[PDB]
Amino acid sequence: IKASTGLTGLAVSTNPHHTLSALYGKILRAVSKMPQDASYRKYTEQLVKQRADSVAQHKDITALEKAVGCGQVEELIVQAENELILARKMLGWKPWEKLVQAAPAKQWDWPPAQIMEP
Amino acid sequence: AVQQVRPILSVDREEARKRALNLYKAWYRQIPYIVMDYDIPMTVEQCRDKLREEFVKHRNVTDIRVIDMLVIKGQMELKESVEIWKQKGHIMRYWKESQDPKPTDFLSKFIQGV
Amino acid sequence: LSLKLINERVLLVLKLYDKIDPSKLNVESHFINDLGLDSLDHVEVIMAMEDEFGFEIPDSDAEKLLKPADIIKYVAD
Amino acid sequence: EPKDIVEVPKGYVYVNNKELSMEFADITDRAASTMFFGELLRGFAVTLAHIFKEPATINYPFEKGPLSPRFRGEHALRRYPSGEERCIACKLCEAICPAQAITIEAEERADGSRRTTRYDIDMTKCIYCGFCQEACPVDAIVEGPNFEFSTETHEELLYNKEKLLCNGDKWESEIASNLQADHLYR
Amino acid sequence: DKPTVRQPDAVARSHLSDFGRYVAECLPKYVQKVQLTAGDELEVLIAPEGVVPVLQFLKDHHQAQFTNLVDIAGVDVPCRKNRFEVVYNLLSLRYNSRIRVKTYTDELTPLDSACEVHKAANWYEREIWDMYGVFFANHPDLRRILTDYGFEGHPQRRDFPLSGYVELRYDDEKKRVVCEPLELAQEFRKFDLSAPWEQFPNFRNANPP
Ligand code: SF4
Ligand code: SF4
Repeated sequence: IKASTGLTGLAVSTNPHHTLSALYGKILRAVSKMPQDASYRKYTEQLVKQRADSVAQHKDITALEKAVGCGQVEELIVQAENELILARKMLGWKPWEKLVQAAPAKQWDWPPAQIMEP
Repeated sequence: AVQQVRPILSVDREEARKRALNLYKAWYRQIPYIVMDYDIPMTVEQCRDKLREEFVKHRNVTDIRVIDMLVIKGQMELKESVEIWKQKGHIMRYWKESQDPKPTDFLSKFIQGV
Repeated sequence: LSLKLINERVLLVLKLYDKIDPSKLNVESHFINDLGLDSLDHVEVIMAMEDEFGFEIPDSDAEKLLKPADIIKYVAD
Repeated sequence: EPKDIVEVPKGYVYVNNKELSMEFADITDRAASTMFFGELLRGFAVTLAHIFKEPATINYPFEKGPLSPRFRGEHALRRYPSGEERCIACKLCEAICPAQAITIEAEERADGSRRTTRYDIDMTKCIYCGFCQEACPVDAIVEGPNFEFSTETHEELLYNKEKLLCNGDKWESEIASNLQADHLYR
Repeated sequence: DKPTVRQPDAVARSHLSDFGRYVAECLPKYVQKVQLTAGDELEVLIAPEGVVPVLQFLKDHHQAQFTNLVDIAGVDVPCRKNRFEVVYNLLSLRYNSRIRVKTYTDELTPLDSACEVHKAANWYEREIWDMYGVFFANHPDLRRILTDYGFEGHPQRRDFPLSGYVELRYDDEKKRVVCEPLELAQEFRKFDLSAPWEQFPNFRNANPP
């Protein structure tokens, strides 16, 4: 077993597969509640399922690390947890809807303060 | 000529007064402490008098939002005087005692230059 | 109860107050317009009561009170 | 050497991966170090030793220096080899001066030549950046090498053209040397 | 064959470009526009309400994972009805890329706070509040940072004189330092450095209404 995570605070965590699996399940359900025509949904399943499908083939934690890339398991679980909070907040945010506000004319125009031909 | 816009704190003019008068409470209650803490000439009655005039400084504020900000400034300055971050110079600033009231009637202006 | 104490203390505030008209200073004297005191005067007056009674009053009391009798009601409270 | 504690790839060096051994010779070493302050003794003897190095204090103002030919110090308005003022009031020096410490007013001398009347520098606003001399098209103004120009009164620092010309006259030889050193190189 | 002219990282332009469309189609309600500035950085123009959702989306989602919030740069531009613009320039260590989020607001309406998203921002909101007066809603403590105590006005605005309105000295009558109306030994001499000849045609009609 690796002695240290190389980072302060980030401690070595056992049963990573169980934790990663459990995290992937919850986020999948969290996106399950989403509407079926949300781009955020469309991609999270394929990404998460790709991860949650890679979780199994590599019993060795180091083997899984290489297979999944993207960093070490210790951070990787945190990545998953972050996204759990994202989905719960995302459902609460309803960002799949259309534009709340149209920018006023000449808002995002650079350079500023130049007369124009109508 | 109305606009349907976000709030800041106060949703109605009466809430605005409620907030504005809350500030007036903190400032009135604070004055004695500053008279003690800050070794400056000013006395309680004068400090109280200035506090009155300095609210009167802007009586005809109308917008709910503008009056909200004025209170936001006051709550800040309250805390800066409540705790002693400020300095005797900073607190006296409200009196402007370095410059004599400049001439105002036309001749005194005329005879003293633009 | 203690209605002498409440009335006595309440009266002495406005009795011994600047910015005020002694006559017409009824217990039914509306601070705002009957008494001619500004709202700011009104705020400082209720505070002087918080001085003479050492009592934490809510801001909602401000409108719920109008008259020295009103604060007498809130003082014997 | 003790083994590491985190395996390191290249492009990095962990400065604490070395393990604190538990071998008896290793613990007794550390214990003896604490019981008799060996590490302090090493540092102690270092400072004793380093008395025996000669101090590097320059005996100022007798001994002094070194500087380099590009040193940016007192300002000076140079003059041609004939003695004529080099400045022509092109006013670039003012236009570039980051601190806006330069003020110029020029007219025609009776000969009809384009020359300054007032030429002022405030060395309480100048930053001795040297943008003025890098810009001047005739090397009229230069950051002369003098740097001991210290005054008891603030007013004495605001140089006008008369003061600047005097410095140019005073320092002309040295300024000539530097420019001969750097003109083809600057 | 132009050694003077640099050549950007094209593949970096590729990734940022496709990723930018990803963000636009994942946050439809908020992202108003996504553009790729020629300096290879990526800008994300949002409406004022989506500030936190965009930041929260970025820091959290796998593909973004933009954890560090470098700064909150404030920009002032009169002639834009709600002028005060804000810039949230973020970094992503996981993918080694930078992103910029931008929003607008006027001198009156408040603005969302990033204190609840990145703890790093806390001081920055205090800084913009001091320097422009852009309020921040839900900010824990909006105390001024830089300007001195009892300073009136927010100097970084472009409708504020460079030298300020007042300046300090010391009184002997009062053994104290007093602020006085401005008085300058030499009035700051501007220079009118305006180009008469348009030196850039490419930006002339491009970006028109
Ligand atoms: S740049 Fe040189 S020549 Fe031009 S005004 Fe300045 S000192 Fe004179
Ligand atoms: S050295 Fe720099 S700051 Fe000083 S006068 Fe020359 S250009 Fe101005």
